[PDB]
Amino acid sequence: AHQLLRYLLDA
Amino acid sequence: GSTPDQQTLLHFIMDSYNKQRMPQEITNKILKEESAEENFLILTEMATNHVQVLVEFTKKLPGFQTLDHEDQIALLKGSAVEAMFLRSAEIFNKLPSGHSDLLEERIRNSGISDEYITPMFSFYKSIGELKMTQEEYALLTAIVILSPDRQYIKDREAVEKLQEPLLDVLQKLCKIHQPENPQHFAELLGRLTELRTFNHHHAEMLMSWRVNDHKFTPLLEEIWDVQ
Ligand SMILES: CC(C)c1onc(C[S@@H](O)c2c(Cl)cccc2Cl)c1COc1ccc(/C=C/c2cccc(C(=O)O)c2)c(Cl)c1
Repeated sequence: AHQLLRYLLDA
Repeated sequence: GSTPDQQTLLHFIMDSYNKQRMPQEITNKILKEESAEENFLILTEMATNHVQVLVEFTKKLPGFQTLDHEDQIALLKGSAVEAMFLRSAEIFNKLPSGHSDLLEERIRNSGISDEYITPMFSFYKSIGELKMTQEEYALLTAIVILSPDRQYIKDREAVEKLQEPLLDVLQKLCKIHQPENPQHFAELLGRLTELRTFNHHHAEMLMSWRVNDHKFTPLLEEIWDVQ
């Protein structure tokens, strides 16, 4: 769950 | 008087706050485009964009990145809608890329309930009346983002340690830049609770929209848990 917010937090 | 160790915080936050603006290409649609469907779709496009702004801001909030990965998501999900209310408020109360008149007319005609739209603008006026500074917009946002009392927060103590310093700075400025009225600091925090009433409504509204076959983006479906 929450793949996108993670991706955005790790960019 | 503000300390140098506090002074570094404010500059950092104001620097982070100013380090992201909304694309013209999106805000141009307030001006150019045509329908209640269109108006809604445009608002959705700005909602999606603002989630990204918020994430980039939140990452730069000092001490956030150390927090429990599962807490970090909870803080973003629980605060998104509120930060969006504040950003809009700032724009309508202060903007060149806002288009106050057009944007307001588009919001009014988006197939959104007056039950919700009516109070929204009642809020915008009142927060504008506070004659609020770009520091006061920027610090309140961070404070909101880093509210420990969100749902599903594991380690609430660790958030408070990050939030309180930002309140302590704000109380300083309410005495410095607003000496006449000392209640000014407590007028700002009244919003924190009014902004919370809009969360409660938003989930109810969101359903309303969903059942009206309203389409949202993968990022907004995630931030609000749309199935
Ligand atoms: C799916 C859509 C309809 C939706 O779903 N929930 C919300 C948030 S709510 O509180 C709301 C509604 Cl329903 C209508 C208008 C405003 C808001 Cl905040 C929204 C709309 O969210 C918005 C709408 C407008 C905005 C306008 C943002 C804006 C404007 C000018 C400049 C800049 C800048 O960063 O430079 C940002 C936002 Cl952030 C969020």
